[PDB]
Amino acid sequence: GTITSQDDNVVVGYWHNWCDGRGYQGGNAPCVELKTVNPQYNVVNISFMKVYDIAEGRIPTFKLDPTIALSEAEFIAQIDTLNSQGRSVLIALGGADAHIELTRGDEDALAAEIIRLTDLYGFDGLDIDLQQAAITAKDNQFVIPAALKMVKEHYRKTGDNFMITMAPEFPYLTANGAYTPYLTELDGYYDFINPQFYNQGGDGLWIEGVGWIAQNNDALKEEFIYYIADSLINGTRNYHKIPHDKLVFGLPSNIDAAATGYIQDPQDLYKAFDRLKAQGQPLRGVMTWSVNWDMGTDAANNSYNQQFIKDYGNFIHNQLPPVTDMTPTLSGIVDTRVELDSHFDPLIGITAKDYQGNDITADVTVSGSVNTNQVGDYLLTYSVSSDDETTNQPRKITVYEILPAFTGITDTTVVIDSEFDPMQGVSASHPTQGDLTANITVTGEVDTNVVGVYELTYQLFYGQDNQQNMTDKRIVTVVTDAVSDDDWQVGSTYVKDDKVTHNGATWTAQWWTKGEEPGTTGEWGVWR
Ligand SMILES: [Cl-]
Ligand code: NA
Ligand code: NA
Ligand code: NA
Ligand code: NA
Repeated sequence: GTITSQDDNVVVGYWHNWCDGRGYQGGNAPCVELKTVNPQYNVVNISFMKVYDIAEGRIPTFKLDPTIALSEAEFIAQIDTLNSQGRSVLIALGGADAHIELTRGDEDALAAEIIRLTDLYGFDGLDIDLQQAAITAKDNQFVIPAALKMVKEHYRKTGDNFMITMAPEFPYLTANGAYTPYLTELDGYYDFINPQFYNQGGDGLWIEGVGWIAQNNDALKEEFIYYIADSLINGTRNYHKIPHDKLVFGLPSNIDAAATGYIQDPQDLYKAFDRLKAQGQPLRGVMTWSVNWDMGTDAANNSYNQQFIKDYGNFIHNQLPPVTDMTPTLSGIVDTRVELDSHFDPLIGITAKDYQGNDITADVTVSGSVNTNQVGDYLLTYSVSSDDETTNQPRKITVYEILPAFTGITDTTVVIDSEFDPMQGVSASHPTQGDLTANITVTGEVDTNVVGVYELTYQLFYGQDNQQNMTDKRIVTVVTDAVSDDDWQVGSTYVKDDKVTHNGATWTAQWWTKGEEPGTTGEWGVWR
């Protein structure tokens, strides 16, 4: 069949390329033929395209498991049957332990293999379902988007909309999280994102004024669904913006299909979706891991018997078609600190795209101004308009200054009659003003002919017109080279006629003494 895309809401279901998967609660997921998958699953994702053996090279591929009892030809025929029904069949790239480690330059070959598989099997697009190390391994974050743009354009040439979807685990969707390059590079190229709102335990989000809402909290499931989706569709609460017309809510089919995240009470989903629609932002659908689990059995060998599609199929299909959020994006805007008197260019590193991913960087405008000749905060606002929408974002620019530093202002002792240069070994520096040694003055003098302590005060003048300054002090002590009688010590024993130095004087012992301090023994005591 032909490349078949979905114009309206989706119920996405993954399809296992394996048999008898073991459940989180001891159930079993049989392999199933594509032709048995409920019609209401209008997007079916073949799981998974991956590296099977490092020995085959770095480019991942898809190898049907023959034990599903479909030949290559029958598999192709079943996909053609789904397409004849207006249903889409994607290839899901990634999954657990996918072992994808692409290197820069691999994008041509990955694009070529995506095309080969798409043309052979009749796939309608590709789901990015990178997990764990694969999300960030080697150059995957560059290679995968680069390849997918090429694919998309290859099929656009023939009037075909090759679908691109992604299935990020939700915690990675924070504004500077690991999925950022995929979401940003492919803005305009992707049809929808179906994050996984499951298998993340106690992860969740903080709602100011309300509290913490966790993905595993079954008492607050309506709130979880509402708030995480509200945050995504508006780019609030530290999440990257995914437009509501492109947000599909990914869920476990049942308690065997995932560790956590199953919706106990479907009413929580209906009401959360209803609230989103009530604020003018209906979502695009739901997604499940998986059709095999929906058709599986529990530990007691009782059949799940399609409960997930029973609960959600009609709810999601019985909705109006999506209304495109055409707001544009700005990228690269980050608060920035700049050194006093450095050059600042408000446009560098900043870009913009329309809702279709076209570059509209030239249409960016900036209000506000930075004066790098004056420390302080400067607030800029960037704006861009396209498609009768406008996006605005602030940027704070802080101009700062670092203090210069002295070196060599160290207290020192020099010998009588030595030559002393107060500037020897003294310098100053500043990161931008450079060598400031010539801007140091010295207050005070040292007289090395005279024993004593000499204070020097160093001042540095700097900046524009040398109107800033800083100061430091140094003590230079001049000591004689004359030999003196030895210093008195409290525990020493001295003999009549022994001489010692103490408190600036020379004293001679008049008789035997230990522990008597010279100068303290009066007019007629032992030291004179
Ligand atoms: Cl499984
Ligand atoms: Na097709
Ligand atoms: Na509840
Ligand atoms: Na999954
Ligand atoms: Na000092």
